[PDB]
Amino acid sequence: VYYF
Amino acid sequence: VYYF
Amino acid sequence: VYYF
Amino acid sequence: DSTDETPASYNLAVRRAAPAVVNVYNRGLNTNSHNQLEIRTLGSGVIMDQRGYIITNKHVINDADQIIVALQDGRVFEALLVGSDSLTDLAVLKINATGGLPTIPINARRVPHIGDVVLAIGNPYNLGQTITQGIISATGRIGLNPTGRQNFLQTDASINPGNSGGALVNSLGELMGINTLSFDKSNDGETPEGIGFAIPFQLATKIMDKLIRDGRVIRGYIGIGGREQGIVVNEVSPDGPAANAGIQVNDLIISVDNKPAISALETMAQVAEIRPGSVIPVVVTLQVTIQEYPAT
Amino acid sequence: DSTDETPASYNLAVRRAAPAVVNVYNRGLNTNSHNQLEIRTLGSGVIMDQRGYIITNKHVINDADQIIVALQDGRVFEALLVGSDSLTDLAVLKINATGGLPTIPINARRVPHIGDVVLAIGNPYNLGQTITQGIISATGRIGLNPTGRQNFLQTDASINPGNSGGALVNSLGELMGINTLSFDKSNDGETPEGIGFAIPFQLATKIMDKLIRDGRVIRGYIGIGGREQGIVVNEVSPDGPAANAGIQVNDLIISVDNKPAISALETMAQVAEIRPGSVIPVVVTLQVTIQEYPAT
Amino acid sequence: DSTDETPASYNLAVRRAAPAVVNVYNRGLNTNSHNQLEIRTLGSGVIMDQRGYIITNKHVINDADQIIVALQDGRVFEALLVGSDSLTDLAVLKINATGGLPTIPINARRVPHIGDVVLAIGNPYNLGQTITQGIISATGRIGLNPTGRQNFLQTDASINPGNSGGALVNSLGELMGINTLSFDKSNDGETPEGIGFAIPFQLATKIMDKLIRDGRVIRGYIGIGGREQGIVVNEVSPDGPAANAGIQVNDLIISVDNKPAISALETMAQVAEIRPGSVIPVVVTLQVTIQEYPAT
Repeated sequence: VYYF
Repeated sequence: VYYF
Repeated sequence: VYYF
Repeated sequence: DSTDETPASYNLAVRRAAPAVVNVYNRGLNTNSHNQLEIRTLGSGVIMDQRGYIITNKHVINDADQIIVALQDGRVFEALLVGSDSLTDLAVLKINATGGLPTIPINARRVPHIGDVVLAIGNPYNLGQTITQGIISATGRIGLNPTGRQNFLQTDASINPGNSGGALVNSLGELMGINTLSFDKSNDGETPEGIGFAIPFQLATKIMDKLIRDGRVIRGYIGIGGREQGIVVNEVSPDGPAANAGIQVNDLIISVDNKPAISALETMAQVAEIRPGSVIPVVVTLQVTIQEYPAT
Repeated sequence: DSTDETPASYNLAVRRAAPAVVNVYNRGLNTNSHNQLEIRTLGSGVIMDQRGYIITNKHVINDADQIIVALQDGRVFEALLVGSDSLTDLAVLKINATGGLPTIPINARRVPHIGDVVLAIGNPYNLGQTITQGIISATGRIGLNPTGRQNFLQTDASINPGNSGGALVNSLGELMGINTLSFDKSNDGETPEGIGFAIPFQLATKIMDKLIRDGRVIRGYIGIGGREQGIVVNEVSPDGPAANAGIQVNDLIISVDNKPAISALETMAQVAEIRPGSVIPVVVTLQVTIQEYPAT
Repeated sequence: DSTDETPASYNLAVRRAAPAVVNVYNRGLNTNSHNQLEIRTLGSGVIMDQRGYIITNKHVINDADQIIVALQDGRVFEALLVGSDSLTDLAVLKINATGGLPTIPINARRVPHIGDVVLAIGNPYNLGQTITQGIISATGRIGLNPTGRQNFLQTDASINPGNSGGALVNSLGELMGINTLSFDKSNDGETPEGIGFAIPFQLATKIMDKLIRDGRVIRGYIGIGGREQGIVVNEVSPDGPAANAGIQVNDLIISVDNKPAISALETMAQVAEIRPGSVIPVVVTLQVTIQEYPAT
C-alpha cells in the first residue's frame, strides 16, 4: 500500500 | 561411518 | 574500580 | 622473508573520514532519574559542513531532553535539534564551534557502485569509534519494510546498535551514506548476517538542506493511498483535500500534471515535490488542491 | 584533499558474474492454497551455459509443483527439472530462451587458493540480488556432517537463507563454487559467524554434465559400509550385492581392483567411478558384481 | 572476456603465517571418562620462535590434564605448560622438536593501523584451520570489561569458539595480535556482529618473554584499589603492604615515585613495573614497601  |  |  | 613491504590498509579512508564522525548521546530525565540525566539511546553522527551541522538518525535523538555530541578529538558540545523527518529517519543537529571542525569528505559527482569497498564508522555499544569493512551489496533497496521506498544502500560491513547515524565511506573516504538499519527478520529463528542499510548520501544531503532552511521537510500531499497500465485508488482519506476534491475510491489513474502514471512510486515522488496549495490536472478530469503532508 | 582517485571496488567481478546469477522460486500447491501457488522455498541459481542449463541446490527445488527462474534483466521463465543428486545437494534446471542468455564466467584452469577474495551472489530473504564479500577460508572441507566428504569450500562471505544455489566468484568474476550450506551448530548457544560452505566449481561442473546426459548421477555401489593399514567392514547390507558376494562382516580390506586401500574416502570414490554391473578383485579374494547406487 | 588476470588474494599472508598457527587441545579426565582423556576445550596457538615456544590463551589450557598441539603439517606434540597469566589471559606452551619448526612472522617495528586488512587464523569449532578476513576496527580497547585496560585490538574478522589463542596477521603475514575475546553482550537480545578482540603482539611478546624466564609474570603490588587533578583511595586491602604502610582510605594521591599521578591506569602500570620489595615516595608523604602481586 502506498500513501501520498 | 562410510557407506559405499 | 582499579586495583593495583 | 623480509618486509619493507606495505600492508594493505584502508587507513587513508579512516584518516580522512573518521574525525568527522561523532558520538551522539540522547539523554533523558527519568521518573527514576530524579533530576539526573541518563542515556536513553546512543548512536553516531556525521559533520556535514564547517558551520557545525550534523546528520544523524531521527530515532537516535527522539524524545531527548538533551543531546550530547562528542568528537574524536575530545571536544564535547551540547547539540541543537534543527529538525527531523520520520519518513527518511533523518535529523539535523547544530553545534556551535568557534574553533575549526572536521567535515566528512563529500564527492557529489561520485557514483556508488555495487562491489565498492566501504567502511562503516560509528559507535557500536558505546565501545568507542569502531571501523568495520564491507562492500556495497546493493542499491535502491526499500529496506525491510515493503512500503516507502527510500533507496537504501545495502552493505555487509558489520553494523550494530550505536552505528545508527554514522557514516559509510569508500576507500577514498568519500561519504556513501548514513548507516541506519540492520536486517533482523528471522526465518526459522536464525540471525541475519552482514545485511545492513544506509541512506544514500545524495538523499541525505537534500534532506539536510531542507531541514536547515525550514524546521521540517515539506511535501505535497494528495491525501489518497492506493495500490497499483495505471494506478487504482484503494482509500481516500476522510475530510481529505482528496475528499474535498471529492475523489471517488478506486477510479484508475492514467496520468497526472502533464505526465504519465505507470509507477506509483514515481507518481508519489512527483506529488511530494509539488508545492502545497497548488492545483493540478489528474487523469482517471477532476481538479484538486494539494495540502502539505500531515505531520508524523 | 581532492579526488580524481579510483575507489577500491569489486564491481568488475560483479558486472561479469551477477547477470548469470538468477532468483529461483520453488512454488507449491497447499491444502491451504486451494488451487493457488505459494512459495515453499526460495534460493539462487547459476546459468552455466547458453543452452539455458542452470545449477542450483537440490533442497531449493525439492517437491516443487512449479519452479520459477528470474533473471536480473527482468526475464522470467518456468524451469524444467533436468535432474538432482541428494549426495552433492545439486540440481539442474532447464529454461528455454531464444534470446541470448548471460553465463557465469568459468576458468577450469583456475586454482582456488586460501585467501582469495570472493563474492557471494544470491537472493537473501528475497530482498533482491545481494553481493557480499569475503575470502576463501578453507578448501576440502567435509561440511558440518562428519560423513560424505564433498570437498566444500569454506568462506566468510556473508551467507543467508536465499543464498543457496547462488554463485561464489573471485575478483576476476570466475566461478569458485555454489553456495550451499551455512554453519549453525552452537556451543553454549552462540551463533556462528562468517562460516559458510560452497560446492567447488570443478565438482559442480562434473555433476551438471552427468545430470544433463542422464536423468540422475550414476555411481557404482558395493553395498557395504565400514569404518577404517587397512579398512574393516562394520556392516553388510541385507540382500546386498554384498550379501550376494556373500561378504563377511569385519574382514579387513587391504586393497581393491589392482589398487591399495589405505583411505576409505579414496576407496569409495573409486567405487563410485566404476560402472554398475562390473565385477572386480578385492583384498581382505572374493568376486563381487557392483550394482548402481540405490536411489535416495 | 579472457583471463590471464590475477585474482585478488591474501594467500601470501596465508602461506607465510598459517603454518605457524597450531591447533591446541585441552584434554582432561572425567569422573565420566573413567580413565579416558576427553576434550574439555579447544583453541589455537602461535609458534613464536624455533625453540618451540607457543603462545595461547590461558582459558584454553586451564585445568588441563594434558595439552596436545597439532601442526598443519601433520606433526603432533604433547605440550608443556611454561606459565600463564590471568591478567592478560596469556599462556606459554613448550613443545620439543628436533626437526624444524614454522614460526609466525614478527615485525617489531611495524605499527598496526586502523583500517589495516587483517586475517584471523584459528580452529573454529574444530573444523580445521580457518582463515577469515577483516580490518583493524580499533586499538587500545579495554574489551567488554570496564576494568583492567589491556590495550585490545578490535577486529571485524570473523571470530568463533576455537579461534582463541590463534593469530591475527596483516596482508604481509606479520603478527598483529592474539585473538582472545568475542563481544557477546546483547541490548534487546540481539547478537553482536564482527566485534572481536586480540591481544596486541607487542604486549604478547613481553608477556611471553617473562613467562619463559620465570614461571609467572611478576608485578609490583601496592595493595590498594581506588577510583580517580588526582586519584583518591576507595579501599585499602586488609593486612596489606598498604595496611602495613598504614595508608588511610580516601587520601587523594597527587603523584608517586618522582612522577605525577593524573591517570590511574598510567599509575598502576608504573606500579606493576617496579620490583617487589622496593620502597618508594608517594604524594597524598608516607613510605611503603611493595610486595609482588598476589597470585590469581
